[PDB]
Amino acid sequence: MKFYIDDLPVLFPYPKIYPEQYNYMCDIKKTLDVGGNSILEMPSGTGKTVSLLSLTIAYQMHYPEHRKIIYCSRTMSEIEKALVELENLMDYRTKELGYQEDFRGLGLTSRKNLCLHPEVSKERKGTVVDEKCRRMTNGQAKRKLEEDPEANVELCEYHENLYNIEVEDYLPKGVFSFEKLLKYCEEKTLCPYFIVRRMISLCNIIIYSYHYLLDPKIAERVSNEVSKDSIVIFDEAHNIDNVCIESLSLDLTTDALRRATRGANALDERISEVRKVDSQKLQDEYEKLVQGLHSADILTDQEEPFVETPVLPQDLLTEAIPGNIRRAEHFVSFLKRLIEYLKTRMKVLHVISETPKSFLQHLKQLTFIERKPLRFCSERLSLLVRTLEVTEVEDFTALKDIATFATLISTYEEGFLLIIEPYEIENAAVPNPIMRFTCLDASIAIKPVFERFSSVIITSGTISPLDMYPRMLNFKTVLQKSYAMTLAKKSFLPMIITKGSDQVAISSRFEIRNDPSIVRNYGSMLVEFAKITPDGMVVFFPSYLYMESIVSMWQTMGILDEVWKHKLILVETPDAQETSLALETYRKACSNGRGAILLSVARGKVSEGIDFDHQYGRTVLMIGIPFQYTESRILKARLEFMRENYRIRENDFLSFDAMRHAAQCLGRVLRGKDDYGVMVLADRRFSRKRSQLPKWIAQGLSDADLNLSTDMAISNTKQFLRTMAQPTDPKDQEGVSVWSYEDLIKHQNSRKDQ
Amino acid sequence: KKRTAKKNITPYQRGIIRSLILTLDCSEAMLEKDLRPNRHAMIIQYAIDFVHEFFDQNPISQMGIIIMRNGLAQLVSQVSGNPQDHIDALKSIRKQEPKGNPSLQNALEMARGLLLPVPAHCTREVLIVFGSLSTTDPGDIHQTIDSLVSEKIRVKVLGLSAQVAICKELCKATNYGDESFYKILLDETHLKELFNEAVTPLPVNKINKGFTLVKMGFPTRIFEDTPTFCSCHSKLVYGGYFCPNCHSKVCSLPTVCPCCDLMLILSTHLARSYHHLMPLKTFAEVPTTEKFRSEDCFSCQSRFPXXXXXXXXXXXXXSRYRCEDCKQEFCVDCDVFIHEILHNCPGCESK
Ligand code: SF4
Ligand SMILES: [Zn+2]
Ligand SMILES: [Zn+2]
Ligand SMILES: [Zn+2]
Ligand SMILES: [Zn+2]
Repeated sequence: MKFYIDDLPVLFPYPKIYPEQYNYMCDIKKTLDVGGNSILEMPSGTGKTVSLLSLTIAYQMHYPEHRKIIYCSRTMSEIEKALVELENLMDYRTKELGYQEDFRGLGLTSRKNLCLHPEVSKERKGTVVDEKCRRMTNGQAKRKLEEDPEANVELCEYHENLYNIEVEDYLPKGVFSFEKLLKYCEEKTLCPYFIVRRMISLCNIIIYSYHYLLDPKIAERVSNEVSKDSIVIFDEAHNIDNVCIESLSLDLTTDALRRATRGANALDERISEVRKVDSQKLQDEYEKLVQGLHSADILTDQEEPFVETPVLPQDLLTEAIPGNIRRAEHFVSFLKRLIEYLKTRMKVLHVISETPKSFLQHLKQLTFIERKPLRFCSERLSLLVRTLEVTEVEDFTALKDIATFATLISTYEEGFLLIIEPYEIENAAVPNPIMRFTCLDASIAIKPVFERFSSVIITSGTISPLDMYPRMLNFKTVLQKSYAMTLAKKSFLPMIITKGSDQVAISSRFEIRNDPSIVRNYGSMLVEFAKITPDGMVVFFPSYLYMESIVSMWQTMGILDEVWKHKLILVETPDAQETSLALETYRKACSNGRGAILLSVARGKVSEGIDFDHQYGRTVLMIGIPFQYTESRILKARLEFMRENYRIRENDFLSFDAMRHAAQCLGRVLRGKDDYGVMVLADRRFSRKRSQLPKWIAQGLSDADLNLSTDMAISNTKQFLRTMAQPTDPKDQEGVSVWSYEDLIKHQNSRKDQ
Repeated sequence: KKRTAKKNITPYQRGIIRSLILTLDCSEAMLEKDLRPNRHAMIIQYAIDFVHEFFDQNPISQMGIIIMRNGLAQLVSQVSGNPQDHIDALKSIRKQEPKGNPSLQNALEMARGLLLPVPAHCTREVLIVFGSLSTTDPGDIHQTIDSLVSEKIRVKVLGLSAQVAICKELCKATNYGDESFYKILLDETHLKELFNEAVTPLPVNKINKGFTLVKMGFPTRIFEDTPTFCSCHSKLVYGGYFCPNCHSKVCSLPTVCPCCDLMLILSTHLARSYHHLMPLKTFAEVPTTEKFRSEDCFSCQSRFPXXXXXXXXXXXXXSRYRCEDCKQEFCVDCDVFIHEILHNCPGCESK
C-alpha cells in the first residue's frame, strides 16, 4: 500500500490494512510532529510493529532531519522479530520505490550471542563469555600478543578482521536481522559484537533491549550523535518499572562476602606482587590519581574497562584525588575494613531495612570512611585491575559487585533502600543473610533519558490504566489514548471462573499451598479442556514454587494420566535450555497432530517475550490471581515508599500491577485478526477487576462472562471453537475491519476528514 | 439475505475417474454421545448413504474403506465398483463398535500403498472422518505428508466441530498448498451436506498434465435364463452380458472385463458426468417489480409469484428464478429441483 497521512507516503508492506493502524498511523505522525511521550495502548492482536515501522521509516526518509531512530524492546527475541520485520519492510520500501534506502539498521543483543569465536561461544556463563573475549581481544592482551610474540595471548580474530576490513566502513547495505547478521558475519568470520560496538555511530536505526537504554552499566556508551536528535520507541514497557528498580537492585550473600574477602585478599597479593616487580607504574598511577580520576585511560579504553559504570552514566561523578585512598594498600585497607563491617552488618540476627544515610553514618561511626571517596571504588578498581593486568576475574567477581555497591550506595540516598535479611524465609532457621539493596523510584533512571530526548514513544497492549505510569514515572505525555480491537467477530472468550463445577469461589490468594476443595476442583476443571481443546494450551501460576506445589499432588491424583491420555504435556524448566527444547517441541507438537499442553508462571519468562499464533495460542489459563506478596515486605517497603511518594495504595497498584502481569501473559495468544483463542481465568477476585483491564480487552469482556462456572463456560467455548473453526469468510464486512487494500483508507478516512 | 456462491468456477478439469478410499475412526472418541445414538452409529448411518450415491453420482470410480481402532488402522472394504461388498461390510461394522484410539499414520500408509496400483487416469483422493484431538503415528507424519504430496494426491478431510492445524495444513499440503479442504461440521444436516457436496467432482485448476485417451467397448446382454452359467464368478447366471472383446458371459456389471480386462459400459455412466461437466447458471430470481413477467412459473405452473402490494407479503420476494441463458423464469421449487436433479433447462432446451 502507498497512502498518505497528509504529509508522507506510507509504503505499507501488506496489501491489507486495519482500522486501528490508520488511527495508530494518525497519532504516531501527530506525536512525531510534537516530540513528546504520548503513552498509547495498541491491541497486541494487531501487529503494531507494522504500523510502528512503516510510518517511522518513511518519516526518516520523508522528513530529512531525524536520521537516527531508537527502538528499545523487552527482549532481543523481539529485536530479531523487529529485525526481520524492518528487513521485510525495508525490502518492501525498496520494492514499492526501487532502491532508496542507503540505510543502516541493526539489532543489539549481547556479546554472548554475537561473539562468533567458537571457544568463547562454547562457554556458558554470560559474564565469562563477555570477560573471555574481553580478555581474548583485550587492549592489553594484544600488547602482550603484539609486543611480546607469544601464544600466551590468543584472539577472537573476529575483532581482528573487524579491524582489518570492518573498521573502515559498515556491513555493505543490509538491515541485518540476527540470522542474516550471523550468517553474514560468520562467512566474513566477523564479530557482530564488535561490529555493533563500532557501528554505534553508524546505524540509522538501532534496536536493543531496554537495558542498553536502561542499564547504565551498559547504557554508558551512549553517543549523542545517534541519541540527542533521535526518537525512542517502547513497546510492552509496562513491566519495566520493576526492571528499572531491578537495574538498581542488588542482593548480597555472606558467601559472596567471603568471596569478596577471597578477591580482596587476593588483591593484597596482586598489588604486593606487582609492587615488588613494578610499583613505579602504580606510583605513576598515583600521580594519575593526583591529576584526577585518570579519565585519560579509565574511559579511553578499547577493551580495557574492568569495572563498568554500574551507577547512572557518569552523571553523579566527582573526579578529584581520593585523599589517602590514592594508595592501593590504603585503598584495599578501607575496602577490607568495609567488607568486614559489611559482614558485621551482614550478621544481623533479624531483617533490617537500613536507611542509606543512617547506615552510612553508622559505617562512619564504625569505620570512618567518607561517602564521596567511596564512589571512587568503581573507577579505582577498573583503574587498578588493568594496571595489575590480572589474568582472572572469578575471585574478583565478588569485588566488582562491591565496586558497584560501594559506589552505588555512596552515590544513592533517600531513593534507595538497604535491607539486611538474616536469612531467607523459604529456608528459614538457617543462616543465609542477604544485604538486599535497590532503588525505589523507577523514574530516577528514567529522568536522564527523560532529560536527553523529547521524542519518545511508549506503547503496550497491556498497559492499564495509562495514568499510573505518568504518576509512577513522574512525566507528562501528549496523547494518553487506548486503541480497541476492530473485530467484527469475537475471536476470544474472556472467562472469569470465580465458581468452579462445585460453584466454589476459587482463589490462589488463600495460601501458596494446596487445598483439594479448590485444587482438585481446579484439576477436575482443567482436564475437561484437554479433551476439548486442540494442541496449544498454557497455564500461568502466580509463583513457580506455587506451581510445583500443585503439581505433585495432581501427579499423586489420577488427573495426570488422562491429560497425557488426551494431549502432550510440557513443563516450565528452571534452565531455559530445557524450557526452550520443551517450547519448540510443544510448538512442534502444537504443529503436530498430537495435542500439546503447556504450564507456566504468570511471572515466568514465557509471558515476557514469547508470542503464540492461532494454532500456538488457543487456550490461555490464569491460575488464580498472580500475586507477589508470597515474598517479604520489600514489596511493601517500596509500596510504603510508593504510598508515601504517590497516592497509590497496595491493592490498587497490586490489581493494576497484577492484571498488568496477567494481561502481559494474555497478549501472547494472538498473532493477527486471523488468530483467535478463548481466554479463561480462574479466581474469585477476577470479577472485581473488570475495570483494570485494557480497553479492547475490557471491551471484549461482556458483563455476562463474570464469575462464570467452568461447566457453563465449557459450553460457551464449545460453540466458539467450531464457529472459529468454520471458514468465516464474508469478504464484504471484512473490509469494514480490513479497510480494503489502498482504497477504503484512501476513501473512508478522506471522507472522514470532517 | 442470500447464501449463494458468487460464481461457480467449474468450467474445466475435475475429478471424474476417482479412486477414493475414505478412512473412518473407530475409537472411544466415536463412542461418545455427541450424536443421538453416538458419533459412530449415526455416522455409520450417515456413511452408508454416500456409498451408493457415490456409486450413483460416480459409477466410474472405485472405492474401499479403512478404519482405525485402538491406535491401529484397519482396512474394512476392498476397493471395488460394487456398493454391495462395501455396503454389506458396514452392516457388520454397524454391529461392530469403535474401540480404543485411531492411528492416523497407520491409515496414512495403509491407504498410501493401497492407492499405488491405481492408474493415473483414476484420480487418487482420500477423505477422513476424525473425532479425537490427537493421532497415533509410528513415525514422522510430515515425511508421510511429503510422501503423499510427492505422489500428487490432493485430499480433503472433515474433522469434528474443531480444528487441527496440521490437518488444516495437511489438506492444504495435499491440495497444491491451497487450503479449502479441512472444512469441519457443526450440525448433522450441516454434516449431511458434507456428503451431498462430496459426491461432486473436484475442479479447481488442474495443472497441465499428461492427458490419456481411453479405449474400451460396450457389453452385450445374455438372454437365456435356463442356460445359467457364469465365468467372472464360476457360477450359474440366469442372465448376463458379453464382453465386446473376450466375449465372456458376464453378470450385470458396469465394471471391467475379467478376461481381457477392459471396461464394460453402456451409456448411463457417461452422461452422468456431462451435466456435471457443463452445468448451468442458477435461475436468477427475477425482481418483485422490475421483472413484471408472466405471473406463473415457467417449468411448472405456479401462478402465484408474490402478493401484489400486500404490505410486506409482496415486498417479501418474487418466486421468479429465471435462467439467464434462456431468459425464462422458473418457480423456486421447479428451479431448485432443476438444478438439483436435471439441468436440462427447457427454456434453453427449446430453441
Ligand atoms: S573477537 Fe569477536 S568472535 Fe571472538 S570472542 Fe571477541 S566478540 Fe566473540
Ligand atoms: Zn459372474
Ligand atoms: Zn473381455
Ligand atoms: Zn414451477
Ligand atoms: Zn435457461
